Amino acid sequence: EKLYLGMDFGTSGGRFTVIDEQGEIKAQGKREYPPFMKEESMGWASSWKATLFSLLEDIPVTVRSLVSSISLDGTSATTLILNSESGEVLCQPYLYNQSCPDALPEVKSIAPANHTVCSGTSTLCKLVSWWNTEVPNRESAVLLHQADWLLWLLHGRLGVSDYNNALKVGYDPESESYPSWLLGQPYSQLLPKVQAPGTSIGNLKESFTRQFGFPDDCIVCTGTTDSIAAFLAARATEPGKAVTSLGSTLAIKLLSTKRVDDARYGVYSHRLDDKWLVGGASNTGGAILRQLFSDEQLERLSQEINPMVGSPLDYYPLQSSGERFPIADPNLAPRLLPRPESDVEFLHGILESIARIEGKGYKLLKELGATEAEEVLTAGGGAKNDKWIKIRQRVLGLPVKKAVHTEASYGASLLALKGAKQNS
Ligand SMILES: Nc1ncnc2c1ncn2[C@@H]1O[C@H](COP(=O)(O)OP(=O)(O)NP(=O)(O)O)[C@@H](O)[C@H]1O
Repeated sequence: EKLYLGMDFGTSGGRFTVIDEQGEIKAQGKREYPPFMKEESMGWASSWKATLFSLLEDIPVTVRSLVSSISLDGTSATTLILNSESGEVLCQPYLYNQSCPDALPEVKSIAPANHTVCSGTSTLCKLVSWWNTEVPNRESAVLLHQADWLLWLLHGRLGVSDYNNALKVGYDPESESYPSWLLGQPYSQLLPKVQAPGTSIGNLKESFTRQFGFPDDCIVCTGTTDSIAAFLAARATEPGKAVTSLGSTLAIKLLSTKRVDDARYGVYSHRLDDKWLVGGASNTGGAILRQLFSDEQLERLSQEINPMVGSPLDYYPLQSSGERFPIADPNLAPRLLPRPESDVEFLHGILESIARIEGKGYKLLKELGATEAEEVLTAGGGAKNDKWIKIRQRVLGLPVKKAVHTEASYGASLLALKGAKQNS
């Protein structure tokens, strides 16, 4: 009977999924963000709010009447500052890909060497940058991540985040605390309390139950980031399970009983339940494929490939020089020579070489300490190529298949479900 709502506030719009406890989808939908008024100090936040309301209205009323728990994801390190008394957003949000280099020396001066916050786009650089603009009454401010803020609109309890959203401000999900090097600074007073992803915060506000017809006992749960929600959608929860995203770039995520963080390779871990999601990304993948072939050409040429035959071609397919993972070399050259006369042989070589890079990535994660990969699920455009799936199964020497779900909003609905089950 009960249903579970997940929303995904991504880079360009919002999406929602409603599931039952078995993971069957009962409603889903998407909305692009609307414009905001030039003079609106909330900026994009006013648009996100509008989208939230739109998405809620888009859920069928009968479905809304059964929704028992809500969670949502947002973009990583998208940062808002609010007044703690009035709820007022004090400036336009610092977007995920927005950088604050002015604050980076200060951050490097306080953080452990090569900490994940030591990047201009980190939540902590944004916090320090805002702090240092010396807004009157800055000590009465609070920081919220995008996901946190949208959830707070729903439950009305100011200042709660999750293990995943808070990583880029310096939160340590292993000790479940902010570290002393961060707590030692005065802007730490702005930091939100932090819970596990998908845990209950409070009941949905009466304004929403009355306006939209949600049941009175509907709860609102902490969320996560869009990247992690997308991983969660694959419904893989055991150590050794992995998801490869064959998108414009190649990204891999491996579930592990051991935490792995390594600056050389840009490898970073998030907490997931009682485990660690270990991630890395290569510049190889779909972008270079697209540079060489249309989607239709990839289709047709792929049907001429025998995926059980190994290509002799050793490529490192890149559009331009440079790699961080699984090779740390800013000057790593593309290698697409020799190029055979046959476009089928060329493509086979490219797909097989990208599979080698994938394999090398999983090997590197293992050697850095992660639980060894046991099964690889596939997301992204590349997942629709079954020939490539077979090639990758052979080259990786592991079972490979399609992830059944890949939408972040689906993963968020799983967090809503988790929160509800834990709550009862
Ligand atoms: N049949 C195919 N085989 C292999 N690659 C393909 C095929 N069709 C499309 N692609 C690639 O899929 C890529 C798009 O993947 P997609 O995953 O939608 O991109 P993205 O921008 O990274 N978004 P995301 O889904 O989050 O990874 C393009 O670069 C295409 O080259």
